[PDB]
Amino acid sequence: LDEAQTIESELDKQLRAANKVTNVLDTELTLARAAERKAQQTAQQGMKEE
Amino acid sequence: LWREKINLLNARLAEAQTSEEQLQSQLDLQKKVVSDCMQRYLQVDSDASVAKAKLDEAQTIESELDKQLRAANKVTNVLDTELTLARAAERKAQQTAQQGMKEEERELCASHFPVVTLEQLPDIRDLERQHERGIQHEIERVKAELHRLNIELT
Repeated sequence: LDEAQTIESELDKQLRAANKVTNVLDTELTLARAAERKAQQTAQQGMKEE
Repeated sequence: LWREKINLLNARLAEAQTSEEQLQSQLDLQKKVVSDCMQRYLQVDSDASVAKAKLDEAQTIESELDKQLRAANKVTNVLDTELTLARAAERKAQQTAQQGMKEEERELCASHFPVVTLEQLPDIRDLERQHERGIQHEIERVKAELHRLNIELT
């Protein structure tokens, strides 16, 4: 039980550390989606192929 | 201006770190109640049943505290990135500003150089380029005028 609890704490630490990657990627994806929506709305103002 | 930014970001990051540390301490205390139940079990709705119920309760409660700690870590990482960027900008500006000035130099620079503020600090490079152009254009205009005066003199 003690060994299992120690391993549980170690895995919880590892998961806590990994949460940073998910947060950074989520923030980057949100910013990228906002910028892409801005670019799309600016691009769709009407234009001929020529 | 970047040192002022770093001053603000230090306090904000300290507050975020305090929040994260308090949440982590509460989570670890919740985990520690598991060991306290063992200590009571060794020391003595029996005691064992109460220890079992409390361990299950702690494990159930653990999820929300863990999610709150994840949010606190999100905030702390955002503020740490902000502080890192501010520190990088301040380091970039530091070596250039340390050159030192005479009064006749700084007061000369006070001739319609802009007084950039913290809100305008991100755009300071644009202002520096704009005034570079402003001085360069006038210098070359005066150079052309000097050439014209040379022609007049001859």
